[PDB]
Amino acid sequence: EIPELVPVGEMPRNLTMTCDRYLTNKVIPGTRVTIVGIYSIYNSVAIRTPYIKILGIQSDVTEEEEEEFLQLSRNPKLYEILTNSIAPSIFGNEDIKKAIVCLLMGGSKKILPDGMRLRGDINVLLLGDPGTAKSQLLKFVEKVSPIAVYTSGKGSSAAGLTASVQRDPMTREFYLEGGAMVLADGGVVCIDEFDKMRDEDRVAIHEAMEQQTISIAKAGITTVLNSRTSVLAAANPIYIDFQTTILSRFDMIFIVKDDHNEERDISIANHVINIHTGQEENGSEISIEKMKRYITYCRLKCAPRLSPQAAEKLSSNFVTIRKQLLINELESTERSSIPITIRQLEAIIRITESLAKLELSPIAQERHVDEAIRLFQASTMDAASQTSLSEIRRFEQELKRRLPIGWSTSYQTLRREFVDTHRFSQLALDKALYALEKHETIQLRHQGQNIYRSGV
Amino acid sequence: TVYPLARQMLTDFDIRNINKLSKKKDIFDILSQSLAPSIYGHDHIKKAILLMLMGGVEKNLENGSHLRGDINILMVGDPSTAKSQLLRFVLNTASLAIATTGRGSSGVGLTAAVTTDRETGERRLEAGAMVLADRGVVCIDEFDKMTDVDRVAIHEVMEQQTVTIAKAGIHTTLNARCSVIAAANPVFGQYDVNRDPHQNIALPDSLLSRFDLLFVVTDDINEIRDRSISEHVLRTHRYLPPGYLEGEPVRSLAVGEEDHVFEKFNPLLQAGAKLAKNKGNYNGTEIPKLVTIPFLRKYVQYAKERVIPQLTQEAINVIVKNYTDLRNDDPITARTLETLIRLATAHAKVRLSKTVNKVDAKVAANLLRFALLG
Amino acid sequence: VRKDPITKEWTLEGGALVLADKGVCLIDEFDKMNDQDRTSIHEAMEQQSISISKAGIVTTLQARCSIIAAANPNGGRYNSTLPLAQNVSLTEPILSR
Amino acid sequence: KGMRELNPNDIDKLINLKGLVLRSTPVIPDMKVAFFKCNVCDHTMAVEIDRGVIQEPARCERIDCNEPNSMSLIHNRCSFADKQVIKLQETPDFVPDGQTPHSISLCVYDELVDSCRAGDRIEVTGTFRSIPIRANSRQRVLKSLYKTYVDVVHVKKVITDQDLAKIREVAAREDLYSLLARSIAPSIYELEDVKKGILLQLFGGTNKTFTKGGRYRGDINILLCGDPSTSKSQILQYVHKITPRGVYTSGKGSSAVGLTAYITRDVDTKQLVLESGALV
Amino acid sequence: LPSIQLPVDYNNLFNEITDFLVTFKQKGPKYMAMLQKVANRELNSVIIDLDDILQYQNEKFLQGTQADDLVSAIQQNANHFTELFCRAIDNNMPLPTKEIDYKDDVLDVILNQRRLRNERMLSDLFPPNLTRRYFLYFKPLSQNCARRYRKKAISSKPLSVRQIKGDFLGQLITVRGIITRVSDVKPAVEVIAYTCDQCGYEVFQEVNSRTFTPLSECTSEECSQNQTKGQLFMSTRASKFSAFQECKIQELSQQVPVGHIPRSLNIHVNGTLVRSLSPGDIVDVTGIFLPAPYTGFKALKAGLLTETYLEAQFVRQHKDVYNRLAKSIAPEIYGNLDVKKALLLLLVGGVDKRVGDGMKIRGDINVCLMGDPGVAKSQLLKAICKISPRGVYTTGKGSSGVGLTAAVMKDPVTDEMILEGGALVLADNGICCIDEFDKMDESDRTAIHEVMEQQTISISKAGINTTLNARTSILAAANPLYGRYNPRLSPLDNINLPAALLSRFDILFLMLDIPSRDDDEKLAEHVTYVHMHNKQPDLDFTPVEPSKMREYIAYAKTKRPVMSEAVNDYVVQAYIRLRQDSKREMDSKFSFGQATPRTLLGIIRLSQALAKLRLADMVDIDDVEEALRLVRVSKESLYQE
DNA sequence: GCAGATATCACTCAGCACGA
DNA sequence: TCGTGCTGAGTGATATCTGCTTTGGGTGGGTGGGTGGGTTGAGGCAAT
Ligand SMILES: Nc1ncnc2c1ncn2[C@@H]1O[C@H](COP(=O)(O)OP(=O)(O)OP(=O)(O)O)[C@@H](O)[C@H]1O
Ligand SMILES: Nc1ncnc2c1ncn2[C@@H]1O[C@H](COP(=O)(O)OP(=O)(O)OP(=O)(O)O)[C@@H](O)[C@H]1O
Ligand SMILES: Nc1ncnc2c1ncn2[C@@H]1O[C@H](COP(=O)(O)OP(=O)(O)OP(=O)(O)O)[C@@H](O)[C@H]1O
Ligand SMILES: Nc1ncnc2c1ncn2[C@@H]1O[C@H](COP(=O)(O)OP(=O)(O)O)[C@@H](O)[C@H]1O
Ligand SMILES: [Mg+2]
Ligand SMILES: [Mg+2]
Ligand SMILES: [Mg+2]
Ligand SMILES: [Mg+2]
Ligand SMILES: [Zn+2]
Ligand SMILES: [Zn+2]
Repeated sequence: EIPELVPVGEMPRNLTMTCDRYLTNKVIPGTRVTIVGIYSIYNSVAIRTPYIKILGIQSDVTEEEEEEFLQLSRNPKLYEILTNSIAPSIFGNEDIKKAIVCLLMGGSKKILPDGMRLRGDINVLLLGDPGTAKSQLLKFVEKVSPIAVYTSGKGSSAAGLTASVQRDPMTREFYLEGGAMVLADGGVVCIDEFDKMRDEDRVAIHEAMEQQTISIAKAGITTVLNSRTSVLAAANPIYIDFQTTILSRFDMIFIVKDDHNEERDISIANHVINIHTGQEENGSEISIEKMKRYITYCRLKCAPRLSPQAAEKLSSNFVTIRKQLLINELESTERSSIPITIRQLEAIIRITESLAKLELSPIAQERHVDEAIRLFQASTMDAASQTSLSEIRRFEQELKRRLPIGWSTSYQTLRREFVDTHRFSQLALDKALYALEKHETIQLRHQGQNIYRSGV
Repeated sequence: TVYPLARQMLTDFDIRNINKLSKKKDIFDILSQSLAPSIYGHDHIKKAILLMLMGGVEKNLENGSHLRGDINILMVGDPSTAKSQLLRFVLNTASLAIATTGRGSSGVGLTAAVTTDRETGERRLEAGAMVLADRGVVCIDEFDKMTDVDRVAIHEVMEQQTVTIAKAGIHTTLNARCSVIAAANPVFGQYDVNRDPHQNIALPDSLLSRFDLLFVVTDDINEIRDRSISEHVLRTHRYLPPGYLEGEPVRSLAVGEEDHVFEKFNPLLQAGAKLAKNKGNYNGTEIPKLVTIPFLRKYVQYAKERVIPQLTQEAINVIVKNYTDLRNDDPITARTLETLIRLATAHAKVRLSKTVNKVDAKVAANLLRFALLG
Repeated sequence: VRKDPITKEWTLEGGALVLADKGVCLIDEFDKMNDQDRTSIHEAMEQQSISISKAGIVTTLQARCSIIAAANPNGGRYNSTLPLAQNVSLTEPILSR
Repeated sequence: KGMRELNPNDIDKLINLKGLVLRSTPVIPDMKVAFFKCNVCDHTMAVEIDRGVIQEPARCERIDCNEPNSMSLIHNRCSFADKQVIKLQETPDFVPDGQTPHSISLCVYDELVDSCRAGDRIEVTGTFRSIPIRANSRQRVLKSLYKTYVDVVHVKKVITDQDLAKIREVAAREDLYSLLARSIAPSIYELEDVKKGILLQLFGGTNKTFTKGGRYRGDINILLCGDPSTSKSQILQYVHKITPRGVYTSGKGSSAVGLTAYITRDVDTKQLVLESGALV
Repeated sequence: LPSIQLPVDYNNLFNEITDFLVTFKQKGPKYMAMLQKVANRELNSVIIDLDDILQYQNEKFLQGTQADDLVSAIQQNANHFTELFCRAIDNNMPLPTKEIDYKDDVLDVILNQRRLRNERMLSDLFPPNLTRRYFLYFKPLSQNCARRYRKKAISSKPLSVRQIKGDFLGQLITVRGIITRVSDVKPAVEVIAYTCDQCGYEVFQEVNSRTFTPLSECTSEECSQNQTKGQLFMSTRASKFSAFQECKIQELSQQVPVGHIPRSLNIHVNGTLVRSLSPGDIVDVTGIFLPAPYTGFKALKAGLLTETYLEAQFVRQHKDVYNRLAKSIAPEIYGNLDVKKALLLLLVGGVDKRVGDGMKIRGDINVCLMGDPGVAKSQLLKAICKISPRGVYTTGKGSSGVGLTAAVMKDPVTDEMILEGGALVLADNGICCIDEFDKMDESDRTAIHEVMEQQTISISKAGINTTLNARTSILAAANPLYGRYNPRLSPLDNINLPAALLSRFDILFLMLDIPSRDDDEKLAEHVTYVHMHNKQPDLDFTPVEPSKMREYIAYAKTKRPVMSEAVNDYVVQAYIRLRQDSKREMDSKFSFGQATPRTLLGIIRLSQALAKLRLADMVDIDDVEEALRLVRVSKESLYQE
């Protein structure tokens, strides 16, 4: 039954239905339908099980719409209107808006005859402090996309995402049931609260996005499923479990920080008050229905590819980025963390194709190149950038010297000795402790509240 | 009927071809750089990987003692140094391989472990990755993500070369003779030169000691190298599925059943292989005599199944002298002696000779010296 | 989840939050709850809906209720000098909500 | 004979077994003499049972009344006997190569019922019987494989005035304290005070039943703490042998629950039961 | 039932079989003598060797009187020739020569009374299998015999459970595999005997299937002429039974194709072959591959699929002394002569365990090998631990999940707390073999004291309050986690083992690896000569053979020496000197080897070990002085350096 | 095809009255 | 005083008939097979 008609405090009721011949394979789960049929009863004290015999299906789901869409694509500010339609109710965060648009459109698929087919989908990471409308952005992304799944990381588990091997009760045979990603194949999965999700589920997601084919083929069966999907991740601030490796897997990293400008604060206050007290749609925005059909059309029809001049320009851009770090490393002994990685290079590509597909442009021109360069620079380089190892060396030496073999001291006591004394920051405490524990020289006890040495 | 959708039977002239290549007194470089020709640099790693692939003679003493004769290699380095690419290439060129990553190896476990049904409780010994690579190779990935259970299992597996299960009323012994190649990123995300490799990795000396050779590789930034890598990676993206309007929505006949040996130069694929013969000189235009992978597999097959080199006095004087020089002069352990003999026999197998000669011992000693001191 | 004695098909019960839709959900000794239970209420606090996946009965339930919680500060007393962050063990998100 | 040496040749012959009791079923009533009452004339007769079969009558035995098939069994007036089924596990020594020890079922009737408890070593003499197993409940069909069991006829669980006259003689000995302290632990040398303290624990204090309050128990607790190599564990084992009941619990090999009691469930009865810990 | 004309004649084959049992001669005829032995109740199993049949056939053909190929007939259909051979034996059975008892013969009184009654009734029987008291088995055709006479052997050719297909049903074949399950001997009824309460006549019913229907009404001619409705009642005292066992055989690891799982084949054993198969054993079993037709309603609903099994017929089983037996602990290892002597003493397990009025003294010589990585410890450990008939090599963590001593785990299926023993118990009556002794957890760190002191593990956890019996001597080793040892620092400053644990060890060795040109030169040369020729470089002594050394160790462990007052005086004086010496060494904090009565008992144990190696019974001053040197050289060289 | 519970029909026996 | 032919009555054997599953659960198994079906949740205890 429809969610609206469910009385408060009650539960949705289900009804079995049957269709034959040319009425089969006409609907899929999650589609609103209108049914005309016979309400009959079949024997399974003197009760009978009701069911419906379908006679007609009319689900809410030509050339005229093609002409309308083509005329829309001819608008000279299509990119701006599309970026405006993304979360009309949330102020600021324009870069995140553009990144979400790119994610919605996605990147063109790549396949090679040898067997190494490159990824085309796009994933984004939103990592900012509370009260930033990340969840609202994720909700809007879920609603707008034709196929989308909104999942809370902590609410679900490894079974919820990727896939889990279960057993069929009726037949008692081990089978495979897909997770959120499987149900999101060909669409977008909006994962919220990336932090609270368990580490095992995080590595499962790592594999799923790495190969887009959840490989659970064992335990009585050897079946595999495809998980071609785009992941939008919103994570609470780190203040390592959130190691920079998983961040490197993400194409784009965003650190949202509202600046304390009186003008900005008054502007946001006015926007929210206008929301509470409250629609151009005349050349500056488009409703969810039109945008959804637009996304379907552009994803199914156009798969543009970059241009030779654009390719050379992007190669020169990466060269200039490496030279930019070369300029940055004015330090003589200190070493720069990373200018860029090759995975980040691949990330820079496949967003230009997203812009090309947005405008139905068969070949991406230099405009897309510069737009992508600016978008990446405004998100990842600064966030990555947003001595210490030598300090960790001294901290480790002091910890080893302080504790003999077999002697245990409280972790809080060590924090008081060093962190409170300010000789070493807290971020240098957990890192050194993890490095020491991973080598078995130290042991964590009482949920890490007591430190016990376990050898040289 | 059912229509389906290892080893290549050597012919009479294939043996002649392999002998012809063996006689050429440069074949070691050719074989080493034929594998993974795309990768720039890391030539010593390719040499060591081929040596591992061909292994060394295994000795079975009358006392039942079993002297290990299979080399092991561990890679540790900063991100983006083609570690996964090297693993893929050894997987493709190796007769047997299982890329069971060390991080929660869902599917096939790293080591054997009995299992029971939820309701019926049907006990059964499920073989892991190590057991499923007898007389072969296992290419572990992300060795730094292993859990204590896997570490304890692997220590015993490598030390003893066999697994004895004594759980759930099941008592059995399963051979695990194989070779292990693994990659492990540092603990802080970047390799620190000031620290020892045993510090940049966080495994106990017990695990690291089993690996015969340890290689430390760092990502260095050179302008010309950056341009080369960038262009090589870019080429593929513009490369297309030829068949339909270039860059658009992308989509056996029977069951019963000399460019063949050498490889024509390809700038797209080989690339750095030319730099290899140029000895790090980009300007050098020395087209190398690379060999196709299909024939290289035949070469390794023939060498591994027909040659049993025996140590010789001439190589043995230099083995003893080099080991003594290493130990007493610029912690080196007596087990490094085993490495010298193992690699000497492995290299002698490349030269298609039944006796280990001074050249094999000297080259193995040089490779070990590089693997120890930069 | 229960099993229907008539149809023998698994049904799904209502929870504490569900039973109090369009009402109030009072929680006492809030700080004493475990982390998992305290996460179970994060969804109802802001999302106003609870998602369930058991026995192949995947569905979403409506939970639009106000929550009044009572707790005592960590350590047994409120040190007026220190801020509210250290006084109570609840995480910053829930405190903001 | 051993539990692993009983062959078909030894069926229906008197054998001797020894093993460890594993589990015994509750008392089972076994019919001996049946009781029949005529529904018409209310005439009562008792008939015997042979080989587990009731020699039922076709018609009333009276002459005046001969109505056929009018006899009914009065369940609560038939004579009954006692039956119990025990499971015996062979001694661990007999196990050849460390496998799961075999088990043999036993049947005991009348006096021998409730004679052996669970977890006891017994020697049983009985007849090694064999009996068919029905393939299904609703047919006379039988399986070809016969069930083997033992019909027990004897069970052996493995003060006189003269002794009292003898015991009273020792008490008169002036050096009784030294004699007992020296005999409790013959091997231990020059620990007379420790031995004396240990001995007084075996005897124990005096028991007092006390209303208007609580019972007072005369139980003595002794701690033996000292240098390692001294005979501490040896005395522990020596006393452990003498006492009729006791558990040799160690350090780090016992748990808080393990010492007192463990809450569990009985699979056979499907009820919540509790086990006895080391202290209990 | 349409009929076919098969090219096999059973009358001729039966005649040939009858001639075979009375003419063959590998002393009179072999099988005639075998039957004569059976008639005297001395043998209860006649084994027909198909090699003999082949020899007889070839002998007949050579003479020109060619006959049918009996060997091929037997293998193609074996279930039928058992009956033929049994019938031939019954027909040609000889009269007994040795006076038989005939006293307690139930099926002799029954038959005599049955003959008397039948004769009296007729004047005015029993099935043949009932009287049989022998079992007939077939021995496969050995490959040597087949190649000798130019024939191919199908029965003896070993197969695997994978290759046993439906085409082989009803033939005599051999299967190679490992037994993985055995069942208790149970009596399978062959001929049931009933008694009529009216006639006094006995009725015998043959059962040749997995199920049977008991008889109810008497079928005797007495119950027929009188038409009495007598009731038949089963009598197990007169029936016939045969021992029955059901086992499982599984494929070896060398027969499973890649990507496939091992298969199992059921085996049925009847007659005297019972108890010849035990779990965990590699065998070559020859039997008849037969199906097991279903009965009753199950037949209709089961379908045409047939459950098969193997009827076992034959089973084949796949099977200065001190210095010399010391340098042979691991000939490959070069140095560490005194250490090898200590390991030999451990192997002998020298003790004469003494139990008086209850006191028990441990009889196990525990030893530890500390040092730095590189010295040959693990190789020594595995060699010494393979030498013994029983051994268990494990890390300090333990045998998989369960750690060393023992642990109680919740049952995955029954949800019942079950105690599973660890590494120590698996080494009962043997030497446990521990490497990485440092990595023990707290539980084992504390519970290893129990085993070392008293040979038993005691657990009083939730549901289990029993004690595990573990009479195992312990050999342990450990190494620094990161680098080399630092002799200047205390031994406890480099490893996690507590001070108390190291005290209990009888002999403690600190092995050091000090770089040096001369030493490393010889070490490399020795390892090199071994790698070249697989034997020792030095020819001054010949390494003792492995099996002979194991025999010597067993013989030595059999002996039990004793002490005397003369040597007792020496031992007590030495113990006095050792105690006095420690009065001054107590200043060092690492002096956990401080002399205690345990040291006296260890000296006695080592002396008895040396006496055992000499195979003598009386321990002499020489053994005690040698043992005192091994306790001295093990602390002095490993405490002062 | 097989065992068990159930109801159908046919055959033979002890009483009865008359006639010998 | 008595002998025998006719009758009603009641078992014995035999004719048709239904049924041949049945059942939730791991001391019923997986060579009996999934078209015969089995879809928890709190509380206690060892490991640490
Ligand atoms: N520019 C903005 N316009 C409107 N709402 C905004 C804006 N920035 C933040 N918000 C706030 O975002 C809220 C919804 O998003 P929410 O704060 O839950 O995201 P979040 O920061 O991811 O949450 P949390 O970090 O607590 O899990 C709204 O109540 C809202 O007013
Ligand atoms: N020598 C090289 N020549 C060419 N390309 C190289 C070379 N070294 C690294 N690369 C590039 O590095 C890219 C990243 O490779 P890969 O993802 O396997 O890195 P990795 O270091 O093994 O990763 P991780 O840090 O995630 O463990 C590859 O696309 C390859 O093109
Ligand atoms: N005296 C020796 N003779 C022969 N080989 C030796 C000798 N000393 C050392 N070696 C060699 O030293 C190598 C050391 O490896 P090994 O397996 O013995 O490790 P280990 O350091 O003893 O072990 P662990 O520290 O894990 O207990 C072995 O190959 C052994 O052959
Ligand atoms: N006074 C003594 N009498 C008899 N035996 C002794 C004496 N002192 C020491 N011992 C011997 O020394 C050993 C001490 O071991 P043990 O009793 O286990 O010490 P603990 O239990 O205190 O660790 C015993 O085996 C015992 O034979
Ligand atoms: Mg949120
Ligand atoms: Mg990588
Ligand atoms: Mg003690
Ligand atoms: Mg070791
Ligand atoms: Zn009556
Ligand atoms: Zn009869």
